[PDB]
Amino acid sequence: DPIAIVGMACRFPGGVHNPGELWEFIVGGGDAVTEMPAFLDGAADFDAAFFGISPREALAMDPQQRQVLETTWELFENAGIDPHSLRGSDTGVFLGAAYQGVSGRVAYVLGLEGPAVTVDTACSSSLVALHSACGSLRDGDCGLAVAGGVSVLAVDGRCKAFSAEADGFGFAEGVAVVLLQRLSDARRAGRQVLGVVAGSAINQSGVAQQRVIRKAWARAGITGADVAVVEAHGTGTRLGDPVEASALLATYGKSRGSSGPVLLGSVKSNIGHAQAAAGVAGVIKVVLGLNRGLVPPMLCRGERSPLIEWSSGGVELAEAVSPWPPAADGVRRAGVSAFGVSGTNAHVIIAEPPGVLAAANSVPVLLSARTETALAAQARLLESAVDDSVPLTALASALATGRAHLPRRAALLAGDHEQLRGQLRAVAEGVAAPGATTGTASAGGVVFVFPGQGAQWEGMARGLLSVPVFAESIAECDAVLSEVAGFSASEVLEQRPDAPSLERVDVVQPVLFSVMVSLARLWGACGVSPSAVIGHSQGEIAAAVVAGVLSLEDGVRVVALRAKALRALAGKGGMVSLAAPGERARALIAPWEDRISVAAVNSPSSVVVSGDPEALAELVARCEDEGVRAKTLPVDYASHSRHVEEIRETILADLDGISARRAAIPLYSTLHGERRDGADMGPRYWYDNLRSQVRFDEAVSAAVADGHATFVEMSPHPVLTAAVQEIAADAVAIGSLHRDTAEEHLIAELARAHVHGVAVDWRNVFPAAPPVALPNYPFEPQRYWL
Amino acid sequence: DPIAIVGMACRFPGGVHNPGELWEFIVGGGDAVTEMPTDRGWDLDALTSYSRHGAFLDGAADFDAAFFGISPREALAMDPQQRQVLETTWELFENAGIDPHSLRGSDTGVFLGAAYQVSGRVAYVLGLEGPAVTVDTACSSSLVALHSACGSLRDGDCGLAVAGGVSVMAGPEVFTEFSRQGGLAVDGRCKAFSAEADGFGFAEGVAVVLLQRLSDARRAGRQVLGVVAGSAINQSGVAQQRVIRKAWARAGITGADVAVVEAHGTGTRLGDPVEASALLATYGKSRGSSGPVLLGSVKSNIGHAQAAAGVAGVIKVVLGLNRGLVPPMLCRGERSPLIEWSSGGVELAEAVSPWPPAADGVRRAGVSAFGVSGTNAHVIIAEPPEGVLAAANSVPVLLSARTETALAAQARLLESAVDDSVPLTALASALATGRAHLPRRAALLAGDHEQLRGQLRAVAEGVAAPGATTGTASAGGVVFVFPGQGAQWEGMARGLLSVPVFAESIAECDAVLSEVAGFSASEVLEQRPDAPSLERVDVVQPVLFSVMVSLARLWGACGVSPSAVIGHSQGEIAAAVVAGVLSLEDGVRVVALRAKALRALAGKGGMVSLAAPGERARALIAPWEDRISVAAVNSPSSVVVSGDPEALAELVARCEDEGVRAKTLPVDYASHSRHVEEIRETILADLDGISARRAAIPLYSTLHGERRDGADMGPRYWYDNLRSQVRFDEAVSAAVADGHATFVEMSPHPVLTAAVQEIAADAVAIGSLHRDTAEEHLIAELARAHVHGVAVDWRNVFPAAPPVALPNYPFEPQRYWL
Repeated sequence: DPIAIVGMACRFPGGVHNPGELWEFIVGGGDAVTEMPAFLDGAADFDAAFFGISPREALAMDPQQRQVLETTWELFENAGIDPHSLRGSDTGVFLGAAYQGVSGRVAYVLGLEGPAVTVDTACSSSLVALHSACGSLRDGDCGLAVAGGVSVLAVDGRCKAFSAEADGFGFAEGVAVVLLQRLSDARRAGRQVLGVVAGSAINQSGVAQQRVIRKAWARAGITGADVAVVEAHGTGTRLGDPVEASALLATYGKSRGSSGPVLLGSVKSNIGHAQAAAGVAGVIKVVLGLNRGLVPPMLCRGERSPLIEWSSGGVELAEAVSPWPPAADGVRRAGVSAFGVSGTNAHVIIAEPPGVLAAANSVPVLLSARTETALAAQARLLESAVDDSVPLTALASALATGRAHLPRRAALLAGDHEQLRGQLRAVAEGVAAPGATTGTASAGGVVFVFPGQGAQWEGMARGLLSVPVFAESIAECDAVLSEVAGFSASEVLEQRPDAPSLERVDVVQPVLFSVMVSLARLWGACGVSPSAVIGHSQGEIAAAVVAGVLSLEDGVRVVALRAKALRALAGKGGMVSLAAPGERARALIAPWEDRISVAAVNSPSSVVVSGDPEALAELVARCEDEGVRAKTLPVDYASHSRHVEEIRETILADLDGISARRAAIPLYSTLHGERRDGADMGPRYWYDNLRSQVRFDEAVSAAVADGHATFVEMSPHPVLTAAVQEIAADAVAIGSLHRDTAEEHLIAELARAHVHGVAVDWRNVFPAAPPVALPNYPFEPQRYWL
Repeated sequence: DPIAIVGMACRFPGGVHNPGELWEFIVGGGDAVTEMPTDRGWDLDALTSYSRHGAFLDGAADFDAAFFGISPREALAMDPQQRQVLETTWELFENAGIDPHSLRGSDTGVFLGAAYQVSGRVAYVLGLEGPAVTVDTACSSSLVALHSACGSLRDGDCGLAVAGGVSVMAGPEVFTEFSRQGGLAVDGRCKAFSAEADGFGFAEGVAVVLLQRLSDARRAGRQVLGVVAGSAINQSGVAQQRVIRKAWARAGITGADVAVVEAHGTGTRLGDPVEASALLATYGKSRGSSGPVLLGSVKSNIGHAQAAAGVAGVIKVVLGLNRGLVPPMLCRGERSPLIEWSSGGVELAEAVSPWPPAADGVRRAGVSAFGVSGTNAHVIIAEPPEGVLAAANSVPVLLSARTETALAAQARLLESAVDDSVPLTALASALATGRAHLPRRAALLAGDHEQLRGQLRAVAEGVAAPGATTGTASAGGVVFVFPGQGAQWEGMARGLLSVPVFAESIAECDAVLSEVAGFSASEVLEQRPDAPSLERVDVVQPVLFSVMVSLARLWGACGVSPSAVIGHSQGEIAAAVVAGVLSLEDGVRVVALRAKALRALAGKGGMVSLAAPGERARALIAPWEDRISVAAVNSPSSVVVSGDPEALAELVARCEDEGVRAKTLPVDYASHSRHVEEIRETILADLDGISARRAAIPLYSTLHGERRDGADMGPRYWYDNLRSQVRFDEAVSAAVADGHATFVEMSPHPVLTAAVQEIAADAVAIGSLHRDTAEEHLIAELARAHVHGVAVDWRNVFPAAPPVALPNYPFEPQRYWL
């Protein structure tokens, strides 16, 4: 069960911020040595806040810790792993370092509960850490290990590797880490396999170098013609480079035949002798090469060292890029060597590696930082890699499934690349733009709102009927709604030609239910289950089911039989919307105190009266005189009025046999402006809910009174999001569908709930994508140095 | 069916403002003749008249046009005659003890006499729908006006008549005209039957009497002051003898049946002997053992009241008849010797004497009045033939007025006006039933005479005093609030138990409450030793219900019936029956059985009052969203929450931290909370069978904060009232939304009167009883309801009283003169 590389990250002098930037800094770039403060730019720069570290503790912190800390985050961004997801995993940390003025705090700061080791590199070298990393894994001592090293004599400062003027090494600062994982686990988690650690060996002189080298091969199973390249320890010292050359010559440079001579390189020629980082660096250099199918070159100076016996077989330097030939078995391979001054030697063999965003047309691409400064910087860093090789699903799935979700968040909804450059450019300056919502994460539960009539439209949620979770419940309604009413909800919703009309109350209302409880199930799917439900008129029967109070068989019987018994009030009644408080409301209908009821108080600015048609006409006439906005509603029945008393006897007889039962979830009854247990919500409740007033902003006030501050509305159109904001200023209201934008509004609202801190299961929203290259977090750098 | 005089009023010079004041004036022998007034803008210099004298009304110019709804521009256009009759026709109704307001749209006639120096205007201003006649240019007499009045009433052409006459010499042209004709006295005195009789002197005056068929005046319990036994008119002494003999002829008497004669007595040289001669020929003859007839002309005292003289003289004889004393003349010199005094028995009435009855026992008299027209008239005036409140120990004496000014004036008046002599039930009953209740009102509660003077003197300066409500009347009906828990005290309403209306409902309650609960509400209320204890929930509530229905039937009897009801928790059961929804028997069954059921929550919960809005208390109890319910919203600053006790103590601790006055109610059960769901299936089983019915009165439900037709208030309602919130200040503000502004509360101690005012700052809340001042409080509040425009049936409050002398409304004078 091979060990798979699945991430890489690195930092080296001369401005090498990532594995990608090291390759373009090698092929044709890089001699990063010069004077004092090869040195890391901003090695004292650390983002203490980002990790939760005090300024007092961060200069009490070895810059080696700090720099590993950031670039281990980088590693995780690069493997597409949410660091937060790893808190409390069995995740090894294997690093190497030595005093100059450690895995324990990295594994702490990051909440990792795997083994943390810090191999002393004054003794060993970075390849020992990888050797141990790979041992944990195949032993089961963990399920994902970080492996690398960090570091905070030739007189020109340069390592002249395998060159006649090699006269001592130049010592460089640097970080270099990779992320590892048993292969069958890597693809089971759908990970980018960048390559395999085929074989590894360590021991403790030219004979020893040969033995560890044939030792490696023994564990990989390979021979030395099966490798094409060697990343050598090449430190540039007078007798050092002869020894290793001899021992590659004895080893790689024989038994090749049809396979041509091995190519020799030491990255230290380019970056310097990264002490505790140069080993894994050496690995990173190799890995970049295996995927490009190219031999990384070396920076050669002067001629070959004459102290070396190049004639003795096939091993010559790699000065310029070249194609990487596979081994006879078609696996491109390399070998990496590193030798501590202690006497520790190691050689390792790197072998090449073997919902329904449907329904809408935009895609939510998500960003998140810990400070608005960095969100704006993340926002610029993302014009960068938009357009060809990268679709938008692929890109967006990377940013939602791979990134940790931080405080200040941002969701750009796009359906083409060019539109999305503009949105990110906008957030680059805190400027608004279409599809571009910025926000700030706020934990806590979510309250699901179930409005009543007034939302509906012909063809609502027709797009969702192809979404397997939405259709599945629309099917379950169907079975009973045909049972009580001899029609299905899918008829009406597919708009079948012979389907009953949404103009009928006893049709539209059950159609609304099924849409409403299925949007609930749909949001469940996308990872969002409610912590409390607020119903509105008929809405409450949907609430009653989401909250467990009634079976869906019973909840159908109710909105059906009650809306069918409701037909008798059609053509005799009406309703009227008023923008005035409920106080001024009952002032204004006082002249027609009979005939006209107050049917619902929705918010300090919204009231619905219901009653007799002529009386409503004289009422609105008054309203316009007294200059208050009013609006006759498109109904011909006065719901929540003396009119309903007519059907009380029958309602109670049709609903007889229902089973109300204790609410699985807090339900705030709008009959009562108050949480009611649920076991009493039987026949008489559905009478008394229809006859009496909907105390909406009483329950929204009761819930808000209890800390709830996130509401999500299961409605084909947003009708009470305005109301909730008017009750609770500081609340946040989300709807689902929307006549005009049908399903596009929905994924947008999904994005927007996330942005405010709702926990969305993006892992099921998005299909499986190819990998894509996203920049790293822009750390805010405050310099700590003593 | 005889014609009864039921009221009198007059207004004569020399400060005679009422009847009794004239009778004081002549017995002291006043002579109301003065010099002639210059404030009327007369060319007195040129003036021409030889008599520089006369008898003029003090401030004839004055008038309270406000009080009658007449504009200051109309008032100056109003003949003073018409004003002075209006003010005095008001007084007449006051004296008669008749609410003028109640006579609008009545067939009440006006028969008046006057001449240029009017009955239909007085009729119009007062809303009188009877005959109106003005006996034209009173060249006959105010007695022709009376003669026609008595004729209508005989003819069934009306059922109350006003008769009399008014005189105000705006100009001196009747001093010029009779100065030519030579028939004026130079000193302005009418020296009647006197040797010095040298002509007459003219007089200003208003005089009126209120006439009613005796059968009716008695079936209206009026003060019969005297009777018009007969009258006659026609066209010389031989004339005067006919009109006299015919007056007796429809009176059914002879002249000895009469003891007194009020004569025309103008004091003219020619006139006196003619009438003396005719009276010698009539009442002088055929007396025997009856003694001579006694002769007066009131013009001796007040002058020739012209259009007003005819009934002036009738008032004088009515004064004497009821005092049983012959009024005196003012005599001057010795008898006219042009008068054959020798010819039989007529002597002058020189001073008071006992008034003798006729053979048949009836004092009588005769009044003459002869016009210059030649229209003569002679009338015969016969003397006339033949619960609650207990439970308190004060009595409400009311006052009312058109302006604040008047009400202070009315208070001064009334303080002297009637004390020590006469019971305050007699006085409070005459100020309550006998007057037009006006806008600016004031009730004064008192149980002794010297307190009533103190209160009375207090409102005379608009300062405060114990027992003394003032206010301002506000039209419209009344909502009956019915509170519940908290009210009760021990012995509550023991006083009213003997009040026969109140006692009858408690006996009604008793019947069924004993039938379903094994105890009488009376038991507990009589404080019997056997009685179950008011500490129990299943007793305190039925018993409170009974006190609540009864308080309401009592207010019914006192006149006051609810326009709309508002119960509170259990209070809604009382309102249910008061409003028609439930029979009294089902209402008891509901309050009995619910409170029995509520017993298994006793000792498991508690409730707690917070001085804070509902939205605050919702937030405050947030940490205990369970175990604690909001049980009541009573006002923008009063909530009651109920639930688990421990939960509440922690909440009480929370409120102490945030400076939010709270308080743990004397209750050990947590109603209108999750706690009740325990007994729901039992309530619904117990109450099954009761019978809701469309409310006969509008019921605002506290469950719903809104009016509910009431036919769906069967068992389920009585669970959901108990389990769910009490939305009081919702229901109140719904009724306030519907124009109500007066709430009176059928409770044993005022509890929600304070809420009600919080909800509506301008509303008015009345309570019934009060621990401390039990039945005393109810009368004080029944007055207080009246002060604010509530319509009380005072006639049934007060028992049957003797008449009383109440001062006249103090009209507030503007002068109007051209």
